[PDB]
This record gives sequence, structure tokens and C-alpha cells, in this order.
Amino acid sequence: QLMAFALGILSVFSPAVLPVVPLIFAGSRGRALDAFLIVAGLTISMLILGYTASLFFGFFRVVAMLFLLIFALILLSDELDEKVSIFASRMTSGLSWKIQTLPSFFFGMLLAFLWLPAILPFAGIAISQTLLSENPLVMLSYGLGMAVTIAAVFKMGEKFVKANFQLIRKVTGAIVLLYLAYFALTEVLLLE
Repeated sequence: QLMAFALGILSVFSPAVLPVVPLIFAGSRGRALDAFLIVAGLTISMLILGYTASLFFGFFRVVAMLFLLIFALILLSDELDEKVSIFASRMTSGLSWKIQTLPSFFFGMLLAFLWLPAILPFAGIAISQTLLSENPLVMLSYGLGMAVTIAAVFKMGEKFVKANFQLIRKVTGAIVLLYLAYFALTEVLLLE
């Protein structure tokens, strides 16, 4: 949304684990603020795709995601763990082009990169949905992933949690859902 980016900054407030190690998908530093801008960034380029650009910045979408992969590499670096291993699994579900790819910037590789920036912005579109047209399909698909994640993060407003091991699990569901919603060959237009 035109304020979802702002929503993340509030999240940054909530300190939490001093190391704030990628756990609450939050943050607690100056450099982190710069990273927050990136999550917001993914939605604007993509919106043009909604129908069929062919005269905007279609190329920008692939390169933009490439820079993001660098941030993703740190997650894999982790000293092995659960969700991290499963997180890689999203790549198998997410990728598609294989026995029929279009020689370019490895479109499919780029897509895997794309999921990590979102989430709170993904949360931002949903707020828009309640006060905008109708489409329970996204909500129903989104709802199971959304309810667990939204409740845990809300706690941050007052103060995050020690480092609830359960909380990390919520992050994966939101990420899996976003790719499917974008695929929806409908909506995402609205603006004439």
C-alpha cells in the first residue's frame, strides 16, 4: 500500500532479540531501515505486469530481484536449521520454467529471489482488500497463513517476544502464498 512501507518501520521499533537475527522478520538497526525499503519495492514494478506492459520497465523486474538474491544468501549461510531447509523447498514449488525456458536472465531463478522481500507488504495488500472490491479466494487461501503470522507480529507494537521458536514458522506460509496470489490471472488491476 501507499503506507505499508511505513507499517514495517513501526515493526522495526519493537527491539526484541538484541541480535535480531533473522527471526521476527523485523529489524533493529540503521542498515535494516534501508532493507525495509526493498520489501516495499517489489510490489510497484510487478503491478505493471498486471496486464501486459510492453512499454514500461519489464526488464527492471528481473535485475531488481537479482540484487535481492545477495540478501537471501545470508539466510542459507545459517548454521543449518529447520525452516531454513524447508525454505529452500519453496524454490521447487516456486520455480516452473525448465523443459521450456526462454534464454535470458534465468527467469525461473529470478522468481525464487522474489519471495523473500515481501510479507509485511503482502500483509499491506490484504488491508486494502477489506475496503476494496471483493475476492474471498485470496483471503481464504491467504487466511490460514495470515492468521498465525499477523497475530504474532501484532505483539511487537507493544514489544516483540524473546524469540519464539514457533514464530519463525509463520514466515514460511506468507512467503509460499504470495507467489500463488500474483499468479491469479485476475484482479491486481483496479486502477484503470
